[PDB]
Amino acid sequence: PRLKVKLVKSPIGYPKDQKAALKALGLRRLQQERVLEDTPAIRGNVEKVAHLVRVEVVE
Amino acid sequence: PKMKTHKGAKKRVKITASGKVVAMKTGKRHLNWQKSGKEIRQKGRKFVLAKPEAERIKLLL
Amino acid sequence: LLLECTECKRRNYATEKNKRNTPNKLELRKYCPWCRKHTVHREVK
Amino acid sequence: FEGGRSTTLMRLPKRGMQGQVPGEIKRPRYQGVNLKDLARFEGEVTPELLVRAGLLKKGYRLKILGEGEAKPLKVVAHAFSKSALEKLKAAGGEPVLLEA
Amino acid sequence: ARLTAYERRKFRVRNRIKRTGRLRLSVFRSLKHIYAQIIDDEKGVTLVSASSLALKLKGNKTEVARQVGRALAEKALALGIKQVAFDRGPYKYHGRVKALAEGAREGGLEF
Amino acid sequence: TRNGRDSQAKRLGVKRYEGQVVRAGNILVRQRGTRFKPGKNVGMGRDFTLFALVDGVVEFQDRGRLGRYVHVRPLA
RNA sequence: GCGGUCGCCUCCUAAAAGGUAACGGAGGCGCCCAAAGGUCCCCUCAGGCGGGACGGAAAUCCGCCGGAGAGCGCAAGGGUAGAAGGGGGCCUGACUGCGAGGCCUGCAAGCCGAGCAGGGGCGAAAGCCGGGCCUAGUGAACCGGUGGUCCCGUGUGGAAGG
RNA sequence: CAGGUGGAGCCUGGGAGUGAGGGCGCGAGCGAUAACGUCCGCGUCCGAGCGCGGGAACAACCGAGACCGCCAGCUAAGGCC
RNA sequence: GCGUAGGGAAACCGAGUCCGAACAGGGCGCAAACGGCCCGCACGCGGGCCGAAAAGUCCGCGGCCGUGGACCCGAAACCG
Ligand SMILES: [Mg+2]
Ligand SMILES: [Mg+2]
Ligand SMILES: [Mg+2]
Ligand SMILES: [Mg+2]
Ligand SMILES: [Mg+2]
Ligand SMILES: [Mg+2]
Ligand SMILES: [Mg+2]
Ligand SMILES: [Mg+2]
Ligand SMILES: [Mg+2]
Ligand SMILES: [Mg+2]
Ligand SMILES: [Mg+2]
Ligand SMILES: [Mg+2]
Ligand SMILES: [Mg+2]
Ligand SMILES: [Mg+2]
Ligand SMILES: [Mg+2]
Ligand SMILES: [Mg+2]
Ligand SMILES: [Mg+2]
Ligand SMILES: [Mg+2]
Ligand SMILES: [Mg+2]
Ligand SMILES: [Mg+2]
Ligand SMILES: [Mg+2]
Ligand SMILES: [Mg+2]
Ligand SMILES: [Mg+2]
Ligand SMILES: [Mg+2]
Ligand SMILES: [Mg+2]
Ligand SMILES: [Mg+2]
Ligand SMILES: [Mg+2]
Ligand SMILES: [Mg+2]
Ligand SMILES: [Mg+2]
Ligand SMILES: [Mg+2]
Ligand SMILES: [Mg+2]
Ligand SMILES: [Mg+2]
Ligand SMILES: [Mg+2]
Ligand SMILES: [Mg+2]
Ligand SMILES: [Mg+2]
Ligand SMILES: [Mg+2]
Ligand SMILES: [Mg+2]
Ligand SMILES: [Mg+2]
Ligand SMILES: [Mg+2]
Ligand SMILES: [Mg+2]
Ligand SMILES: [Mg+2]
Ligand SMILES: [Mg+2]
Ligand SMILES: [Mg+2]
Ligand SMILES: [Mg+2]
Ligand SMILES: [Mg+2]
Ligand SMILES: [Mg+2]
Ligand SMILES: [Mg+2]
Ligand SMILES: [Mg+2]
Ligand SMILES: [Mg+2]
Ligand SMILES: [Mg+2]
Ligand SMILES: [Mg+2]
Ligand SMILES: [Mg+2]
Ligand SMILES: [Mg+2]
Ligand SMILES: [Mg+2]
Ligand SMILES: [Mg+2]
Ligand SMILES: [Mg+2]
Ligand SMILES: [Mg+2]
Ligand SMILES: [Mg+2]
Ligand SMILES: [Mg+2]
Ligand SMILES: [Mg+2]
Ligand SMILES: [Mg+2]
Ligand SMILES: [Mg+2]
Ligand SMILES: [Mg+2]
Ligand SMILES: [Mg+2]
Ligand SMILES: [Mg+2]
Ligand SMILES: [Mg+2]
Ligand SMILES: [Mg+2]
Repeated sequence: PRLKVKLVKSPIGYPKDQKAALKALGLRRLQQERVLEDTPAIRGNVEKVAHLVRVEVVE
Repeated sequence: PKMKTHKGAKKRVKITASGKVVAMKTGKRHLNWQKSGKEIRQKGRKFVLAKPEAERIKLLL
Repeated sequence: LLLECTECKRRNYATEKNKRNTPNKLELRKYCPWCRKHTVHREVK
Repeated sequence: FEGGRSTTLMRLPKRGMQGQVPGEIKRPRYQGVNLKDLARFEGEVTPELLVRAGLLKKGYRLKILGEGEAKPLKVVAHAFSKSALEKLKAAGGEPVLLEA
Repeated sequence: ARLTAYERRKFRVRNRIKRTGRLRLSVFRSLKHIYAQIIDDEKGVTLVSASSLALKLKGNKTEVARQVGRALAEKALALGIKQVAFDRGPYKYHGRVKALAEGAREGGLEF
Repeated sequence: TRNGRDSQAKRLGVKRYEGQVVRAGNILVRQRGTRFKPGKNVGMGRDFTLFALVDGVVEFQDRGRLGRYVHVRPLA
């Protein structure tokens, strides 16, 4: 049940370990969407930046 | 002019085959009326680390 | 009182330490030499 | 220079015997050359020849050492290693030097 | 009055033994009889039993002990067991406790 | 002021946690009293310092009344 | 500037790993012990109540109750009677030659340490012993003193001196 | 033990500069539950983003990381007499 | 001159050496890289060959360091 994550709020001014997650996902720019395997590990970072990202469920 | 070997260094340090700098061990000949025999005995040579790089550089020659 | 007690031939001098005026005797006790093995060992200098 | 603190001129020389004022004491210096090294020669081998070859060095006396395999030749030197004297006694012959 | 010279001395000597790692030759002696048990800790298990009340013998309990002493060897040594420690619990190494130990000869031992 | 002193932090504590692979020698706990007691294959030095006696892995044991224990269960 | 401070140990500050600053809050070290050391064997406190000549709050004794609030040479902390505390017997391992592996760590240091060998101590034995319940009681190098020992000994044997 | 290919990590080496930080938030000490005070801790930005939008103006609050061009479009904070 | 041997304060020994009573242990040290052509059994071998490459060394160039005024300018001063 792949996930569609999309950077919507800048991490300028958020902890470094949060910029790390946005990386662990592969998100580099605002508005960028990325569809990843819905797994526990991949969800960890997605919910860590839950305040900067917008998540949708996809095929 | 020709560089000069540092006689202070030459008198108390040795460079090994692989370029290690081997010095004696400090603190064993002056105040040992009783340190542990283990203490006074553990005085062979040791290896200086990443700063014999400097000692090496004043013997070169 | 810094103390350096020895053996009984070829000297030796395996030094120890007796602090006070008692023990004040010869201050000797059985010890082991680097040479042969286990001898008397007395106190001096 | 370490900025004012004592440097590592704080270790004590061991190499005791640093020399005294009349100077270095003259004495025979021996240089070792290995068996593997002179395996290239066939004929003689003298401490003299071994300089020309580029192994001996003129200021030193000759001593052949172990590492390497021996050869059936007549090897002239000032000293032989235990291991070396044996290694070649099983093949060739060798004199000891001490003249003049 | 919590714990007693008995219970104490018991642990004291028995705790030391259980450190060395060997199999325990535990000795319980009563007024009438004297029993012996080879235990393995960490497995919480006994291997070789040897009582006097189980060998229905009598007549001078210092001499009985030694018998149940030699009895423990035989039964045990036949199971591979050779080297062991020897409890002794609350009892001073003496009399019939020492006796049984002296009987434990013909089997590993060192005691 | 009459104060102003203190001593060097002694960096005490556990050095190997449960399920860590160690080696004969590895010191497992640095402590003052006997906060942890030497278990299976675990020595303890004159300063109450616990170390592996053999190689293997590290496991802890809370024997309640009997205190806490560090064991080095072999695998070697 | 004046005053105070300067290294080491303990506690807190320190935000539940480690670490962490201030002329932040408080204490302590510059020793000590031939037994206050090793081993084997035994023993268990402080208090509270009752009882008992001189005995009084408290000297020594008996009874019950008493899990540690006692003790552990001195600060504090941690630890601890299933002893590290109290008593005695022998003893001196307050060993020599080493040291796997680690703790800590900028360097240099500081720390713990199984095991092997020599020769020992206590123990029936298993075993323990390379000082002390632990963490302060400390000083790189240079220059010399002292006792050894092989080693070098300026033509050579010595000697001087290393 | 897994995911994670990243101006990630590790090893050996050549060259450095820095060793005067500052604001803010949170957690404490000092101070007076004073200071644009002071001293630490964990974060962040300014430092070096005195480039851009908002905050009237304003290094560090909000938004947002400026390769270049466009008389195109959607938005963020903030706004729409 | 550098390199081809190191270990030791040294005597000295040497692929070892030093500490040591040690035939413990440890410190510091030694260990020829490829292809392919030859042969001992054939798919390598085992050792050799043919030349690729290389320890090393030599010159040039560049970074940096040591010594020299050592990136440039500047004292108050000191001495003849
Ligand atoms: Mg922001
Ligand atoms: Mg001491
Ligand atoms: Mg000595
Ligand atoms: Mg100074
Ligand atoms: Mg402070
Ligand atoms: Mg502290
Ligand atoms: Mg818990
Ligand atoms: Mg003053
Ligand atoms: Mg902490
Ligand atoms: Mg009472
Ligand atoms: Mg009373
Ligand atoms: Mg009364
Ligand atoms: Mg207490
Ligand atoms: Mg105290
Ligand atoms: Mg306490
Ligand atoms: Mg306490
Ligand atoms: Mg006692
Ligand atoms: Mg005693
Ligand atoms: Mg080590
Ligand atoms: Mg110290
Ligand atoms: Mg002490
Ligand atoms: Mg000087
Ligand atoms: Mg002298
Ligand atoms: Mg001297
Ligand atoms: Mg001579
Ligand atoms: Mg002369
Ligand atoms: Mg002479
Ligand atoms: Mg002299
Ligand atoms: Mg002399
Ligand atoms: Mg992985
Ligand atoms: Mg980087
Ligand atoms: Mg690097
Ligand atoms: Mg560099
Ligand atoms: Mg500074
Ligand atoms: Mg500063
Ligand atoms: Mg600061
Ligand atoms: Mg900062
Ligand atoms: Mg900051
Ligand atoms: Mg401002
Ligand atoms: Mg708030
Ligand atoms: Mg403020
Ligand atoms: Mg400020
Ligand atoms: Mg913030
Ligand atoms: Mg600046
Ligand atoms: Mg700005
Ligand atoms: Mg930035
Ligand atoms: Mg401006
Ligand atoms: Mg502006
Ligand atoms: Mg504006
Ligand atoms: Mg602005
Ligand atoms: Mg960009
Ligand atoms: Mg852009
Ligand atoms: Mg629009
Ligand atoms: Mg809006
Ligand atoms: Mg408006
Ligand atoms: Mg050279
Ligand atoms: Mg040589
Ligand atoms: Mg040399
Ligand atoms: Mg010798
Ligand atoms: Mg020798
Ligand atoms: Mg050897
Ligand atoms: Mg080696
Ligand atoms: Mg070439
Ligand atoms: Mg070349
Ligand atoms: Mg220059
Ligand atoms: Mg000028
Ligand atoms: Mg003049």
